[PDB]
Amino acid sequence: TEEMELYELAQAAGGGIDPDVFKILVDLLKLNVAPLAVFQMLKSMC
Amino acid sequence: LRRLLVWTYDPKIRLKTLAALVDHCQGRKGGELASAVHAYTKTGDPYMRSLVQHILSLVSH
Amino acid sequence: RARNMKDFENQITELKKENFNLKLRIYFLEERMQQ
Amino acid sequence: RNMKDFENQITELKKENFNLKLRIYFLEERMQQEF
Amino acid sequence: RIHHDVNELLSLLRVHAEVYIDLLQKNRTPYVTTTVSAHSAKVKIAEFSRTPEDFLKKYDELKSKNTRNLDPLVYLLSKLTEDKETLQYLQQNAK
Amino acid sequence: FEVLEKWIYRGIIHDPYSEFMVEEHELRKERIQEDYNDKYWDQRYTIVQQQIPSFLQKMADKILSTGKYLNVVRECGHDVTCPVAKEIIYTLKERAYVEQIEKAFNYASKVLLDFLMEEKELVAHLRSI
Repeated sequence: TEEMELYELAQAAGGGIDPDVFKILVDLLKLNVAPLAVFQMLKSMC
Repeated sequence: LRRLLVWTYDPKIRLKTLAALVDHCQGRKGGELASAVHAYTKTGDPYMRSLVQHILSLVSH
Repeated sequence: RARNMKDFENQITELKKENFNLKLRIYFLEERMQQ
Repeated sequence: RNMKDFENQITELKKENFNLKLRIYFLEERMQQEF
Repeated sequence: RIHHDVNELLSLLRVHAEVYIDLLQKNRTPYVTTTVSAHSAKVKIAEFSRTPEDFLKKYDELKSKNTRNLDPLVYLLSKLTEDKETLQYLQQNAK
Repeated sequence: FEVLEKWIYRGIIHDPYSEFMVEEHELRKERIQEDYNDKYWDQRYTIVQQQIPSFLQKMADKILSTGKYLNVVRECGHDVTCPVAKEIIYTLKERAYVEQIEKAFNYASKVLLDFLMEEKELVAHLRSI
């Protein structure tokens, strides 16, 4: 994580992920990804 | 507007630009004033460019 | 669901043009620096 | 042949591209060391 | 282009065929900015009312921060509807 | 938009405070003639992705790729220029002034290959290989 928008937002309401995967998902917002596709690809395997 | 403000505000727009700009252009002679006028030509302010062109051309001339 | 039996042609030349290019080139991005 | 061997080979060729992406992943992190 | 660190490594980092097809399913375009969020998705934090003042106050501060990455988190605020299918793995990982 | 105008219709980067979406650096020496690796999009010429508005980002690649065609053959021997020049300014619920970008890009493309295909002619030069 190690960022103000990567770490503080990941534990606001209920929180809880893998930290490296949460940092990768926080970095994926800057990678111009479609919000639904990455979550669908994660949910179709997890 | 309060007293006298509107036709003293018009001067203030003529004057406050110089009170910053000539205070950045202190001491520079010859082409060194022209290199300051480069940095002030690349200014972000678009109206101040035309409003000070009268003096900026008497640097360039 | 049902398969139209023609898109595999385009898929074969697609994977060929990606994989064989990348396979030989990426390894010899070493050679450009190692040689 | 039973219309899954050919597509299994196709999926193997997708796995080849994934292996080339993994080689790219090792290559772009070895770029930082000596060069 | 750079799918090694954030697609290949992110696909490999999952604890669970679609091993290589997950990157094609999550094939992001770097030239886009098309968030599917709306203002209706701001009520997703209201279900987690353990301390709702310090669950509703964070969003204005994250918007007041100068990053534009707060927009795609509409589906990520709801996250998984399964019971702790991402959150509970950290307790196993910490051991 | 006046800085954009100079970059779209001429090969000139005005560069106000470096807050415009395109800027030029002197990376030219890294890969001067050939694109040995890429140079004219993120490196020698670079786009600050967040310094573009929304109604222009939809074709900011074409903005970044318009002016280069006006300022790579200027070094090589033809005055590649756009005599079309349509002033860019805001208007209520309108972006036709950004719709002008396509015409200027295609015109820069037209004069660039109107050099390249017939002076240093690729259709006859390339045959050699």
